[PDB]
Parts: sequence; C-alpha cells; structure tokens
Amino acid sequence: MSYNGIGLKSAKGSSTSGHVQRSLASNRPLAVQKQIETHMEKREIEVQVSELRDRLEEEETLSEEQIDKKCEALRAKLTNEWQEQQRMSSL
Amino acid sequence: VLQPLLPRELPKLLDALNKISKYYPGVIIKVEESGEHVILGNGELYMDCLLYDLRASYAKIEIKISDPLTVFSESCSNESFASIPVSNISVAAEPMDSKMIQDLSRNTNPRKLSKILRTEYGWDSLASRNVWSFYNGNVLINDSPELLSKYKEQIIQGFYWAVKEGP
Amino acid sequence: GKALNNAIPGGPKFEPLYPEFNSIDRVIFRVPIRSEYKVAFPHLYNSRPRSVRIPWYNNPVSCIIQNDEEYDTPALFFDPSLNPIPH
Amino acid sequence: IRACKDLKHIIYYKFNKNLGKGPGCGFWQPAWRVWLNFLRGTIPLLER
Amino acid sequence: PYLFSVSEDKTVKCWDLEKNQIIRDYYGHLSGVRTVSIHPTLDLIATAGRDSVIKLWDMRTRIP
Amino acid sequence: IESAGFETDLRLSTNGLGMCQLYFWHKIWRKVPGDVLDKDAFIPKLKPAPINSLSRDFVMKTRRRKGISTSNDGPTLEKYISAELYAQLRENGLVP
RNA sequence: AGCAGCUUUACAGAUCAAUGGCGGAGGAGGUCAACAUCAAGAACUGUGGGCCUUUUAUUGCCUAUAGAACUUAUAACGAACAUGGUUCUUGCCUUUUACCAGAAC
Ligand SMILES: O=P(O)(O)O[C@H]1[C@H](OP(=O)(O)O)[C@@H](OP(=O)(O)O)[C@H](OP(=O)(O)O)[C@@H](OP(=O)(O)O)[C@H]1OP(=O)(O)O
Repeated sequence: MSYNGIGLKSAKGSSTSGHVQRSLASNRPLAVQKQIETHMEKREIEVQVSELRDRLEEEETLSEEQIDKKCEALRAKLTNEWQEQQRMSSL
Repeated sequence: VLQPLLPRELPKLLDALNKISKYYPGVIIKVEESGEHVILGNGELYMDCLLYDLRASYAKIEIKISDPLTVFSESCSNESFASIPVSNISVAAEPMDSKMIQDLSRNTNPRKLSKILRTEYGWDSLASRNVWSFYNGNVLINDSPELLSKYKEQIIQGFYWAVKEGP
Repeated sequence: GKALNNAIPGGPKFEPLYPEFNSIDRVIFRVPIRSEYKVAFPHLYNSRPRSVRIPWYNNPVSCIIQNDEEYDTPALFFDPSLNPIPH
Repeated sequence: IRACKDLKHIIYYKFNKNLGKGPGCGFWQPAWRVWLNFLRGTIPLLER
Repeated sequence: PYLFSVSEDKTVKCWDLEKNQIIRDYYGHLSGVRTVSIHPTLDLIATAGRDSVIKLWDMRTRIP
Repeated sequence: IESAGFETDLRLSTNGLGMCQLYFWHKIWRKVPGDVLDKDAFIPKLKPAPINSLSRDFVMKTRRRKGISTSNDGPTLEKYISAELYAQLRENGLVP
C-alpha cells in the first residue's frame, strides 16, 4: 500500500520487501495621463457646483429652479476662472 | 472542480447536483464555461458530506474531483494610470477604502445616502451623489446628465457583468 | 486504508482492493495531499472512493484530571494544570 | 505460527523492559488462544 | 431464476441468473451429458448422456 | 488555499489533545503575495511556488483550468486596447 | 415536634351476624435436559371491527386496543474469533495436493 503516493501496491510479486526510504540526496506624459489630469481639474469645478447645490438643497429655502440658476452662475464663474488660468499657464 | 468518470453519465450528475443544490442550502454549484462543474462549500467536512451524498445516494455514479481549490477575487492596489477609451466610454478605477469594504461586506434616499458617504467616508460632493450602483462589494460612479441618463440601465448591466468575471 | 490501498504509519498493509483533468499544468500545488487526509475525508481527497466507510469525525477534547497518586490528596482539588479563574 | 511469533515479540518487549535477554517469560495466554482457535477450525476438517 | 447447463465435460451446472454465477454443480454422470430437462412442477432436474441412464436430481441438495 | 488538511495535521500533532474550527463568516479578503503581471516568476512543476510567485501561479493555473490560456500567455492590457497604443505603453515603461 | 386530614400491612382494646375490603391455601440453586426463539420496510405478536385473499383452512392490508423477553447504531447473539467449498483475480512455481492473498457467493 502506497504512502503519500510513493510505495508499491504490495510487496507480493515484487521479489522485494517493499521498504521505502526518502532520498537524502534529493533537495513624455502619455496623452492619457494628461487627459486624466485635465478631467480632474474640470471635475473640481463641478464638485464646487455640486457642493453649493447640496448646501442650497439642505437649506430647503430655494426652489429647484433657483438652485439650478445659482449653480449655473457659479459654474460659469469658475469655468471662466479656469479658462483664464489655463491660458495663463500655457502662456 | 468535478466531472463524471464516464461522460455518458453526465445527465445523472446534473440531476444529482440539482438535488444537492436544494438539500445543501449553503452550497453554490455552477457549471463553468469549460464544461467542468464547480462546487463551493464551507469546508472540507461540508464537501466530504455532499460528495458522499452524490456518490452514494443521489447520483450513484463515479465522479472525478480536483484537489481543494479556493475562490479568488480580482482587485486593484492603485489608481488607473490612464483614461484609455475602448471601442469594438473610458472608465477608471481605484482601490476602495477599507472601512467601506468592511461595512459593505456587512450590508451596512439619494440625499440620505449622500449624507452617509460625506460624513463617514469623506467622499466629495459629486461622488456622494453620482453613485449608480453597489454590487458584490464594488461601486459604480457616474462622475450633460441627460446625455448619459439615456443608457444608465445598460451601463449598469455592463458593470454587473464585468464585476462577476474580471480580466 | 485497505479499500484505498493507502498505508498510514504503523497501520496494516493489504493487497489492493481495486486495480486533461488534474494535469500538473492546471493544478495549484500548496500542500501535499497526505495519505492521512485520504482516510480522514475519504470522499473529498479521493476520486474513486469505492468500498469506503465514512469515519467518526471527532470527540470532545478530553479534560479528565488524573489522581490516586498522593495518598492524602482529596478527590476534588485544583490541579496545577488548570488555568486559574481570575475574575 | 506467525501469529505466535508476533505475539512473542510484542509480549517479550513489554515483559523484558528492564530485564534483558533470557528465559522466564511465562505469559502463554495469547499463544494458547491462537492454538485453541486453530483447533476450532481444524475439528470439522479432521472429523471429515 | 436459474439456468441449467450440461457439457461433454460430464458436468451439470446451475447458474443463478441474478448473479450470472454458478451456484450448484451436480456430480455423477460417467461421461458427457447430452440433455437436461427441468421438471415443470417439482424442484427436480432430469439429465442424461452417454452413460445410458437418466439421472433425476433434487435441485436443493444436488443428490441424484 | 492553505487550509487543506490543517485540521488533520493539528489533531495528529497533538495526539488528540487539540481541535480546531475554520470558518468564513468574517469575509476577510487578502492580497496574495507577488505580482499578477510578473510573467517571469519561477514556478516549480511539482513543489509549491515561492512566495513572490503566488499571484502569478494562481492566475495562470486558474486561466489554464478555465481554458482562458492554451503556456505563459497570461493577462495583458493589449488584449482589449488597440495594438498600436499598447506598443506605446510598453515603451513608456507602464506595462511591457 | 405538636395539632389536623387521608390510608391500613401490624399490635392492643372493644366488637365479632351479614356484606365488603385485603392477603393466602413452597424457596433457593444445578459446567442438568427437552422444546421454542434470536438480523429485519427500524425491521414484534395477540384480542376487536372493516376490506381483500382463501373455499372450510387461513393469508395480506387498514383501523381499535393490550403486551412487546433476548439482541443492535462508530449496528448486532460472541467487547471473542477458526476452517472448508465454488468462482474470479493474483503469488511462488515444475504437475497435483499442500500453499500465497485480495474479492464474491
Ligand atoms: O533472534 P533474536 O533476534 O536474537 O531474538 C531472540 C529469539 O526470538 P525471535 O528470533 O523469534 O525473534 C529467541 O527465540 P528463538 O530463537 O529461541 O526461537 C528468543 O528466545 P525464546 O526461545 O525464549 O523465544 C529471544 O528472547 P530473549 O529476549 O529472551 O533472548 C529473542 O531475543 P530478542 O527478541 O530479545 O532479541
């Protein structure tokens, strides 16, 4: 009977004792990254607009239309500041 | 992983697996795309018991089985280096925060959810609003809204297909 | 062991009762499947467990404290082996 | 005969633990049982 | 559920058809057995051959 | 993946004076050592792979088990993105 | 403990007709014997009622009720343990017996 897959099925018919011994002898910023950076910069503007929206909605004081108007105004302001900064940096 | 010893007996195995799937609630049995059957169980004794039931009572056929394996999962350890689009719609990914992984693993309205995310997880204002779905420990974030909202359902479905069979 | 033609240490040996899948390039080798595992969980660790009889799983760990050693030690005593109850 | 040889081995090594080699082990009960069981099966054979 | 077979080797054998194995052997014919007939209402079999005699065997004990 | 026969080894080593229970009610998922993209990781044919090769070994053995790979043909971004873009990514030092 | 109730196998006193209650008209053993029974739908008989079978003799099922000794769940009278036959597959072999050692009946 084998042990850990090693031995004979049986010693009978092998002409040997079947004794098994373990062998002691064996032992340029890729355009896609610039695209992600530009996306993150524009995202910061949209994040500011969304935060303003969150504040106005939580105050439950303004109608959804007035909140949309204030968000569009803030978006336009921040987008203009960003375009001016990009023009200045590229300059 | 298992398969019948004799292919002629595959339908008997199918019937037996259905019985097992019903009698062993916690077992998950799924046929893989290669045609081999996968059995997921709680441990070595659980498997030994269900395999005895297959061989001795439900299937009564001989079944070849693999050595024990485990269910792996695919993840990312850093943010995506580039916004690469695909064609045949660019998507990015990041390592989810430990705290949210743990709470989702324990299963713990849009404005309420945005409060949860902003106060305990510190997500920004947009992320806390644009979450489209939570599935198997993963999150899809949408960040003109009308331009995208046309196919929200189909995008979510694609995400559901991706999260259950990674690259 | 007899049915599986597997001989555990110190156990009896017998004649064998019986004369793409699992290829080494597809198998994850983490721990060798010991023969003891093949008798411990004979349905899980064998592909053809014919004539196998499922064994008794286990018995609660024994905690019988021994005595009759010192003539005057009582039947009930807090043996040195026991953890104290420090609450 | 083999069973008795095997019993002698386990018996003697239990018996001789701090005594060494030499006669003196008289624990014949196990080998005696072996021969009684041999007779149990030899009886019908020899009767026939 | 039995099959009876006879051969030139002088043997008469009963096969258990639930196992497809020989279970009973009827010894006694001096030479090759040519024919066998099962009794319709008794647990008996008739066999005959070159020894010019008919042997009637009780199925259970195998006694002629 | 390392738990096979753990209970048997424990019970035998302690001569029955020790018992164990293994469970997964706390869904702990841990990073397998090594890198998945290390296509040069050494992997013994029969013995357990070295620590740093585990992620590669487990991925490749899984792919071959599922028939996703014929070999060292493992996962790469080139299978989904266009060939000419990957040719650039490999020269930029992102992924060879 | 004292007091109270219920109960009566005993003792005493009173009573002692009938009726009722209660109890009764061998025991322990035997390296004695005979007979019966002991491995199965977890798997037992009888009495009573219904249906079927049976054809004067009883079987099976359902239902009601009474009893179920011994043996058995990491299954079995035996906390133990021999041999033989047939068949198959092996061993040593030089043919049989006698044998090797696994299986099945
Ligand atoms: O041949 P050894 O290896 O030296 O063993 C011998 C041998 O026993 P076995 O050969 O059967 O193992 C003797 O038996 P015999 O040669 O006489 O048949 C036995 O003596 P007994 O006659 O009393 O059986 C003796 O026992 P002792 O220990 O008393 O010397 C025992 O020695 P060890 O087994 O201890 O080596």
